[PDB]
Amino acid sequence: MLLNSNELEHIHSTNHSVNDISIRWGVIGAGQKGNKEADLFAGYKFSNGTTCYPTLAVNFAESDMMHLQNIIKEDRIHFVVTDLFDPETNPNANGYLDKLAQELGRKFTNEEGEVIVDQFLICLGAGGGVGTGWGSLVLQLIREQFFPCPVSMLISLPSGDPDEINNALVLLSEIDEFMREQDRLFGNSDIKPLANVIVNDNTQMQRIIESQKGTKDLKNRYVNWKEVANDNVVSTLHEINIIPENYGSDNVTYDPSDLIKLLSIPGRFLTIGKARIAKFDLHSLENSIKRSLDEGFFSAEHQFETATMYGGFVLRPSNADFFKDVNTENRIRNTLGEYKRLDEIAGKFGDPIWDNEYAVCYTIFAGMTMPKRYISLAREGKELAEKQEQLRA
Ligand SMILES: Nc1nc2c(ncn2[C@@H]2O[C@H](COP(=O)(O)OP(=O)(O)OP(O)(O)=S)[C@@H](O)[C@H]2O)c(=O)[nH]1
Repeated sequence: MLLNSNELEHIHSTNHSVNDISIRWGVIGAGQKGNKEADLFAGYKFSNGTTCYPTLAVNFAESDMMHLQNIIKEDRIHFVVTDLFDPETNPNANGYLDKLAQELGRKFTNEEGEVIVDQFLICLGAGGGVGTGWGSLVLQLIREQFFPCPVSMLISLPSGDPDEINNALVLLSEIDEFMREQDRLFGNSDIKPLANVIVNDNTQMQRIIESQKGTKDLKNRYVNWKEVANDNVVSTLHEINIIPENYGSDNVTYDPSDLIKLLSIPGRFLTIGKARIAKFDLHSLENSIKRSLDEGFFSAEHQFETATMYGGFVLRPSNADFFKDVNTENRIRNTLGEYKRLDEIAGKFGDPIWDNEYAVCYTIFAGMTMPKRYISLAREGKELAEKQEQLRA
């Protein structure tokens, strides 16, 4: 099975009853980046050997997905992107539609036509052609009530390319508009057709990866940082899914129902901060949580102040005085409070226990408005395009 992180290693190593998750994701990747992500999700298995998430990958040609390793060929669906399905500016548009519907219907339904997932997790890299194109397509499909369940979009943001930036800003703007209409029409407590959008910033993940690993001068120079980024992003998502359902606490227990609400009710931008805490002291704890939020894999200058829900849990060792001290609890609370006053929004923070000697703090903020990365990207995009036009001879 896939053991994408030290935490997944420790879990399946000390827990042989990991046979269910909090929410049954139906994973669908689109474009190279998306496919790579979905291929990792397809690699996860329960203690009993069965597969965790049914997944499909999408792209234009068979060639694009030739190197997938966990998604069998049958599930590798092949067919700008918006034109094809557009019942007009592309003949037999319904053809592609019916095919998408059939493939989705055959992979996410049992024998009697019943959906076997709770929510669709669509992964894609913004900035590319098929990627952003699919993202934009997903929005129109949701507006057309295409999906039988809510959809969660996991999106990476580009950099270094003005053309990719512009494509990503167009999508984000379309996402934000969709969210505005959905937020006005649905009650703050109803399940939303667009559950959430989780953004990843390539520039941010690259810096994190290239700063670490290389305490000398040999950065290996051959390791694709993106592969490392994908592992970190996907294992975090998988981990937050299995923890609530497989781990409990003797104090504040976080349940799958809490996770489900957090992921489906807010309906806007959501982020995650995973902080491993081996050093059991207040300053190290605060510092690790803050780094995970402001300089972690899911950081994108989020508008934490606009969050409407939060959640999370510190998976801590049994019989560890540090994580049974009021000063610790107060530090965690006080630390999250610097991002968004918890007393003002729904949500809870649990402290599940696992059979290991270090703790991991998973902090989640949901229902936020446009990540400010939209702004820094629009600025960087303008600069690149300028130095581009400039210098030119
Ligand atoms: N985080 C992450 N980003 C990736 C990965 N592969 C590509 N990217 C980034 O994602 C963006 C789009 O990637 P890609 O998936 O190639 O787009 P696409 O539309 O599917 O490809 P095309 O149609 O332009 S060739 C680019 O900005 C690229 O730098 C990956 O495995 N992880």
